[PDB]
Amino acid sequence: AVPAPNQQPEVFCNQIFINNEWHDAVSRKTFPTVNPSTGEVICQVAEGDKEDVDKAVKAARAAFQLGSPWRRMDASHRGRLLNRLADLIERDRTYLAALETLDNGKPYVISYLVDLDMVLKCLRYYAGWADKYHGKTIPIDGDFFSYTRHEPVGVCGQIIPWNFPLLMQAWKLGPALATGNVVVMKVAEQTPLTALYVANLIKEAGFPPGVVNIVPGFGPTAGAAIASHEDVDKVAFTGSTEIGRVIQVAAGSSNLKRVTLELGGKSPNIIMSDADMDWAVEQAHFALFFNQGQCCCAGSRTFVQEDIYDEFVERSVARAKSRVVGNPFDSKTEQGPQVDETQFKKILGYINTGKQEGAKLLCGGGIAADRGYFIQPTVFGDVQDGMTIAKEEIFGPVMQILKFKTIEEVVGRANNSTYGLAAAVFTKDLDKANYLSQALQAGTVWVNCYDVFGAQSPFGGYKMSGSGRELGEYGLQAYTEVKTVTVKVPQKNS
Amino acid sequence: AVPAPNQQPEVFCNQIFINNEWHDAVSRKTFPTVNPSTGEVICQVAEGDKEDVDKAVKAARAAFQLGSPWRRMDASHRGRLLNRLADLIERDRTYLAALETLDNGKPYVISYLVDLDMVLKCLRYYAGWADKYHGKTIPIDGDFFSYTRHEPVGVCGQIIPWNFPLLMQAWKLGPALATGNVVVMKVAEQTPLTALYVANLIKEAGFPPGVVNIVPGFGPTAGAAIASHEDVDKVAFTGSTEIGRVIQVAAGSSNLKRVTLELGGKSPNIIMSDADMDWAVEQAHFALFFNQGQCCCAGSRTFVQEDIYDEFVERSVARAKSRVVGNPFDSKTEQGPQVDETQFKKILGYINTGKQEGAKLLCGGGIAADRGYFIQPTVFGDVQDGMTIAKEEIFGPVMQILKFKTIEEVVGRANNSTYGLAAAVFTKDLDKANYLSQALQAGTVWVNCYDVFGAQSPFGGYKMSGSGRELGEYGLQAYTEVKTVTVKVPQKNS
Amino acid sequence: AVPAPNQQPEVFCNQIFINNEWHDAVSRKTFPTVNPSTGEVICQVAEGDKEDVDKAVKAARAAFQLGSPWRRMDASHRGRLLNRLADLIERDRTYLAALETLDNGKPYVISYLVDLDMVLKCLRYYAGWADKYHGKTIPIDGDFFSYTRHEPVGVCGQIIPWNFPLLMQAWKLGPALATGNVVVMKVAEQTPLTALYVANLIKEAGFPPGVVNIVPGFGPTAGAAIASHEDVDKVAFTGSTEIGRVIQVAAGSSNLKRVTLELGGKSPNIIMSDADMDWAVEQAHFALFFNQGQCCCAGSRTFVQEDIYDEFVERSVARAKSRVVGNPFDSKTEQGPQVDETQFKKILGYINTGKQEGAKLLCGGGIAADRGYFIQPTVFGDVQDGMTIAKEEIFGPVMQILKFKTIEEVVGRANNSTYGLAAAVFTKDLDKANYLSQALQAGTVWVNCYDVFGAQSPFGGYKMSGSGRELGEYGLQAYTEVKTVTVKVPQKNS
Amino acid sequence: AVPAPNQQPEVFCNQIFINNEWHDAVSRKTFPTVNPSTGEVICQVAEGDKEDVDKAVKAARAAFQLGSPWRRMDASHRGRLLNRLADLIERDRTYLAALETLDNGKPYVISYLVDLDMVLKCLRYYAGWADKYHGKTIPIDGDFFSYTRHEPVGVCGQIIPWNFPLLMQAWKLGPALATGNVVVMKVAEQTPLTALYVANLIKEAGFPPGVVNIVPGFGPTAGAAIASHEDVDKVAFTGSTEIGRVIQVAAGSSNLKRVTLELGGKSPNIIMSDADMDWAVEQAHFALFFNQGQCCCAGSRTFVQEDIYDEFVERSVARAKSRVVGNPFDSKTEQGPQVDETQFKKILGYINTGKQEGAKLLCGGGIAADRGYFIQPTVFGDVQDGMTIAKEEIFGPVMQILKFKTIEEVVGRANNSTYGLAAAVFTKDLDKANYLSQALQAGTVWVNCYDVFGAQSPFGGYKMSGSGRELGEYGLQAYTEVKTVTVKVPQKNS
Ligand code: NA
Ligand code: NA
Ligand code: NA
Repeated sequence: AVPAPNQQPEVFCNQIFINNEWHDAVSRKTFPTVNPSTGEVICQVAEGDKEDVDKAVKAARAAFQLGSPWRRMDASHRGRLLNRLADLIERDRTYLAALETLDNGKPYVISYLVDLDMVLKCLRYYAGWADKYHGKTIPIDGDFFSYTRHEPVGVCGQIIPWNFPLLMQAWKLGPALATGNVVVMKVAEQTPLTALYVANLIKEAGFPPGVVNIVPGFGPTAGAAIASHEDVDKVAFTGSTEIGRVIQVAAGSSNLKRVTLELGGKSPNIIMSDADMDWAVEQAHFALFFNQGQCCCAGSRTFVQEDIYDEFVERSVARAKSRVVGNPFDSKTEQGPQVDETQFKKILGYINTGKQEGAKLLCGGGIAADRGYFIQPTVFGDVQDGMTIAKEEIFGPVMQILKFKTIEEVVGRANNSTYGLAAAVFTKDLDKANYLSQALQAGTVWVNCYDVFGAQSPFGGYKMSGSGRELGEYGLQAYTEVKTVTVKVPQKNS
Repeated sequence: AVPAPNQQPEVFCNQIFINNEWHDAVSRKTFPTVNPSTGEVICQVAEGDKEDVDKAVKAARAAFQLGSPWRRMDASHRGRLLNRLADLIERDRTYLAALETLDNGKPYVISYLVDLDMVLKCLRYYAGWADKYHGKTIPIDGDFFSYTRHEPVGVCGQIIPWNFPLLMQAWKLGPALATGNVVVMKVAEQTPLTALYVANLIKEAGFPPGVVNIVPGFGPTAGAAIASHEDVDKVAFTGSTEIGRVIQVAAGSSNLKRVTLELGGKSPNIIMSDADMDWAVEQAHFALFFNQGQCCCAGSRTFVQEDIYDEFVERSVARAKSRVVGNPFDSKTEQGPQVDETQFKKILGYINTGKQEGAKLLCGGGIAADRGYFIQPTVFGDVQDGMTIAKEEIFGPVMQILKFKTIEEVVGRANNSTYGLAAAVFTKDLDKANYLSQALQAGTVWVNCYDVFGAQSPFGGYKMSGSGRELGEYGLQAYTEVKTVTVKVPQKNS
Repeated sequence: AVPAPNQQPEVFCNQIFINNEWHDAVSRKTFPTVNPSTGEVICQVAEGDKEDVDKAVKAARAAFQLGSPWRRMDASHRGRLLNRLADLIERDRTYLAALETLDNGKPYVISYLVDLDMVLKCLRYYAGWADKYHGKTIPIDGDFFSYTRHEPVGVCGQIIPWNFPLLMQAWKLGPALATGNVVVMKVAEQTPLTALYVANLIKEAGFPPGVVNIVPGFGPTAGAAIASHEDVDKVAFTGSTEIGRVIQVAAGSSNLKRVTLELGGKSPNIIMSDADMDWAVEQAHFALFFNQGQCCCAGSRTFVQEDIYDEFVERSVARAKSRVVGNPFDSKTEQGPQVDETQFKKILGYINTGKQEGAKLLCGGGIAADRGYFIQPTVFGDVQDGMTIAKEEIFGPVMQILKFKTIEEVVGRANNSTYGLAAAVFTKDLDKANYLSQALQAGTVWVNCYDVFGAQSPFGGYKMSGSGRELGEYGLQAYTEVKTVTVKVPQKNS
Repeated sequence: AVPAPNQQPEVFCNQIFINNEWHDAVSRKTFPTVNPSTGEVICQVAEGDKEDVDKAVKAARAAFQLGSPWRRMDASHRGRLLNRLADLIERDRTYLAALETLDNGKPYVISYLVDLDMVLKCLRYYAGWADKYHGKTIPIDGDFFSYTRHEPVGVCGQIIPWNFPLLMQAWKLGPALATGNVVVMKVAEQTPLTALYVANLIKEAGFPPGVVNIVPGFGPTAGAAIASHEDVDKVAFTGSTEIGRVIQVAAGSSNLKRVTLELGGKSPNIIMSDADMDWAVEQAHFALFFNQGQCCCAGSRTFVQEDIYDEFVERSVARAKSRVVGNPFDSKTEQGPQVDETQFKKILGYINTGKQEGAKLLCGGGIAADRGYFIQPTVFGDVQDGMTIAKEEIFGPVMQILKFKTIEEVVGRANNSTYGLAAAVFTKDLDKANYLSQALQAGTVWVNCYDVFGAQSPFGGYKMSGSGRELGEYGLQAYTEVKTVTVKVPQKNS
């Protein structure tokens, strides 16, 4: 069941959120957000900058003072508030899914059944951690009692991208709030609207003022101001590898804030000759084309063993040609537009690059519609490792298929990347599966599946794909500051 | 390489060990221990009874008093003492290997390369845990600081069997001493000698008196005295399922001491049609015949898929016929005698029942020598689930081969047992391996291997094969008593 | 802040609950449950016996079959169901609190603000554990991949007492359900009604049939049938130390089911001369008198340092003389009746013994009303260690005050008990608090507080006060069966 | 007992250590290391630069290749190698203690009994972790088996300071080697010799070539080359806050390597009026003066409650005047020289600054010898928060005493610092201890003690004092890269 969408949802929230209230930018500036299916302006949104970030950081710091409501609140009650926020997002699920589709472009059926479902599951998962992330009592040498407190890291700056706007918001707020931190969040200028509506729900859930503050605006202004802020304790950034470097340098040049990064990839999807062909073709299609190709972990190097290459490619081209591109509010649509004009042009540039460098264009390759930013599902065959389209993240509906012979060969080729976000293996053989999952240098390895995210299992990069992990128990580590307390006692005994 | 044995090692320790000193039994009684290869008496051993156990418990209780050297010792220093014990065992490795073979019957090459290596690894593993099994600091509601102390459970009665005398001693002492407990250990009357020599090494290593006390004697006397003792806090028993019942009843009927049990099995070893045949045949042979068949977790129901049954049986019979039975000090010997007359007779009884009930005797079936408790490697084919030899633990060199058709069928048959210690699956297929390891109701499931013990991984029974786990971090749980301390504080903050 | 009670709440559920349906007993027998405030029968309740337990166990076993809805359910969804159950209990809170008071006797204000609050908090806490109790991946020696699965123990028999009927139900259901077990629960004949209403809510919440079955009935019949059942995998019993023995013997005598026990106490509450006097007096009052004295962990030996003894006693008597005993539906009432006539007589017997043995009766000592089971708050002074009232659990409103001189003396006297459920220390001094919390042989030590329970912190006995722990992460341990899977791999690498 | 030192120990190792071999610098340059007790050159040491770092990184990367001896080694065997290294250090303890004193200046008795004891304890502690840092099996939604592998982060650059040369080496090597990483270590130019001798012992112990590589040289050359290297996966730096910034920027500007930092402090030691005076005076002296004042966590703001100020100061000055400064090989010597002329001058600079800004010079204040870098124990009274000597890390034998009135005052003044490495509280009151340990913003809070390091408890800074933790289980986190493996299965069951 998917409820019929409101195809022109009303916008209620379009300002800066600080201390549970809505503010214009100090400059009074606004910027337009565009509906990528039509190329039309949806509305204007407050354009936050350094001075607005400063206000937000001050508010968050005040909310974090010893003795404040948020610091004194029982950990279990932090869990109750996360569960209440999830209930309110569920109340407003049909609205939020439609607004997500309007601002981002992804199909409404997918916003509804996938993104919003995952948001609810992420928040509810982290609600349960709030009162369970224990410190330790430690049997130190000597006449002492030693223990650790797991305290919050403090004021957390969180910068999120446009590809999964609500889900990325949840992946950040869940662990940070479960562990009693306070947040200054910068949302993507391409997709600010759904995160701002969720701020209304944060207020309605009962979170104290200043615990979550959201500043819409641009990267070099608002994002940079968070990264360089002298009173932000920790930054978590999801976005390009290039900007990740900018964030880590900003941290080191300012106050030595702690940093985690979730960046791009060029993830390999390895199809052994003993794979289930029908399932491997469908899953390789999903692995690449999911979310208009705008997935950090997209399976954008599809390695296929030579004895099954021709058949796999024939089936993959047929499936790409059948993929329905169109109005994301139409239930038949499998692929909406790309998020914006900038991305649209970049993907057209990468398609031309693949043609220029001699990849075999097997289908697509062009613009799919007049209005908006729609690109045909595009498949390149006989891709070679030295090709730019085999090295660089394209972030669009452009599939690369490579041929290989041996399992030893494919490990080396899959690992010969400065990225390392994810990888997958399709095989029926126990030993091939264990060989490859061990050898692949990637933060997640899927076996006979792809893009299986669970709030319970961590996700993040090796190499230039990131540092730190999100989701799972691991997602709490970056949000905790550990204090050892070591007390002299009269006589220690076991 | 294996250093040459002394085939007639001198015995230095044959008394009751209490407070790091050697005692005759109060009664002055002694019992003989016999070399099963010859049937001849090795020496007399002090025959401990209730009054000797009471002496040992009082010594243990004194060593456990708050403020004692053992209670005040740094946890890291307990680790140092376990490491020193291991080094002394390593120094005396050839002696202990030869003594183990003399008293138990197992081949000297195996005592040396397997049993003594596993002992060293177990003690060294647990030495590492001594100062790492942390309690918790807990974010309880209200204005409180709450934490747990992991304290020792106290005076631990440990009753160990004769099949792996040194290794079982180490599996019990490692976790108990790492966590700061004190021990009263009852060793098997068939194989008391190696454990008593290790007590001498415990003294040499510098453990405080009373921390380990060892009482040789019989079960209905010394074992029962431990199980019913009013000042023993915890009992751990490895032995038959039948005597396990006696232990749990004695705990309930005395002081509600905590109980863990490692009991018998009738473990299924499932060979799918896609298994590597050479490896599956060799591993199924090992699985059944290891240690003269005297292993809790022996793979004593070998289920073989019907398409490979005839070949598997032919190869298995050839391998059993080649198995060399002989003097356990001869380097060529694969199989020594059974441990004693009682076992010898029980096994010959089971072989008779297998013949009577219409299982197909394919090789062996009788005594293997005119002196010593030696039994021919015996294989029965066409075994059916209702046969005595398919249901009861035989604990000797008697293999059962059963035919099956489907994966669903074999799960039901494998699980239709009141035992659940171990199981194994041989297959190349990822999904079959995952299906079966999930579905089998056993404490350990091996995939494409058997009898792979590691000090790092827990072991123990489902159903009537026992309760609790030994080895790994889990092996510490039963040796810990948890104390919560909850302290009023002026104002709790995150 | 308390809604007015319905003082004559209607009873909707009074039968056996199996497969989400209501059943008469096979015998068609019923038993009365009485309102202890009046001595009058509230209603009849189905009298479950062995045959009813057998129906319940079969239903639970079917629900636990591999591939069943409950076995296949996502762990996170078990959490959702526990949260839904909590929401339903919250919807029905005013009703449940009144029904609890009617059947048990405790003041409605306390049923509402304490028992129901704790129930909600326990279930919501364990909802969060459902998808977080991870097994391990383990770096075993050799070319292997080794891991553990945390599986459910299976069919869990749960026997709960009458003192906190709803809370004890929650303490048992929360961890068992979080970990995917199925339950056969026997509730106390004195207080069956609220647990049966909760069963209706379990159905309403969506739990699959057979996952929770409740058999009301007597101990020697229904409870013994559970303890001895050949297809119950685990039993958890809360009640007297005497019946705890019977349970452990039944487990040993039947199928070696796993056992945990929460039993009685005679917990010491130690007041040092440097304690805050007013806080100590009020907390010592609470420690003993809470819940009509019907608390496992009641502070029933109040040790008071000699320098403050007279003042402490004078203040303690003033408070006992002014504690209001009355209709539990009246908001002024601090103390309701005892649960039944048996307990009423037993407590009066203990008061008689206290006087005969030479303790100083300082107030109370007799019946408090002409109908219902009301006893005057009673304080004995100059109590000595060897007196019956200093040794045996009274379980009523009878306070023992003992004088001591030194901290070393009081440790020894406090620990000279076969009980060890809880203890407390009142002092301003850091070293005295740490000295005593370490030295006291009790499962919970409170410092400057008493009866502080939190779902996050474990609770249970040393010595003959029980084995195992409830609440916290520890509360999951007894509901988990650990399986090791060890898989041959081509080549293990770090 | 302390063995007689060789007061002029010979030097055997003074080159670059790569692949278990000794190399001159590619440039053939050497630099002098000086004995700070005399100002004289001990020997020349190879002057490693970028080319030498590149050689060491390539060696480490090769040793880390899948299938290498170090990658394939059992985790338990990594533990055995750490234990062997510890045994070799213990063999050579008298030598290494004297060499440490020669090159660093600290008293031989302290090198022997404190530094070397702690080195052995750190290595032995981490040996025990090698096979115990488990990944997880995770109950993800859907028909999947999901688990994590804890893999090594890879090639680890480790840059260590001169204050505790051997102990800082052990703090770095223990966790890195326990978890399977490989190391390129840069040692301080002031104190390279003991670390290079330990490299000989690493070879002797049997670590594969390339697993530990050590490059002596300068910071702007060798250190920077490590921080900026494109194939170093992780850097750990201990040193000044200033250079920490440099390291973090290099990581961001190069390859996004993971960073941890242990930086300086200005740690507050708070003496409440109810402290034990004699203990507080002795411990405040140790807190400041230990190791010639050259300790990251030195108690360099001694806050003393006004009611005990005059007495505490009188006793502190008497203790400082009694402190014996001299030849660190003489058994009576409590304080040796400062490490080098640069530090000697900088500390004298701060003393002058203190006198000029109006702190009261109570004793000391100048040079203590005319040869070698010896400074008188110096105590300033009536210090105020805004003074340079109250704000900047002096890293010498210069004590600051500040007066305060209230507990809220002292918390706020202690926390008004951009440092937060450590703090201490001296009080007999339970509530004051708990109030302060919670409220102080520091990575370690000691109560009634100071400088209590245990390999079991983590250490690290808040704020500008660092990020990440060393020691304990926490010290392994920065050395682990987490991989999630998520496998499709036929039917997931609990
Ligand atoms: Na948009
Ligand atoms: Na024998
Ligand atoms: Na030097």
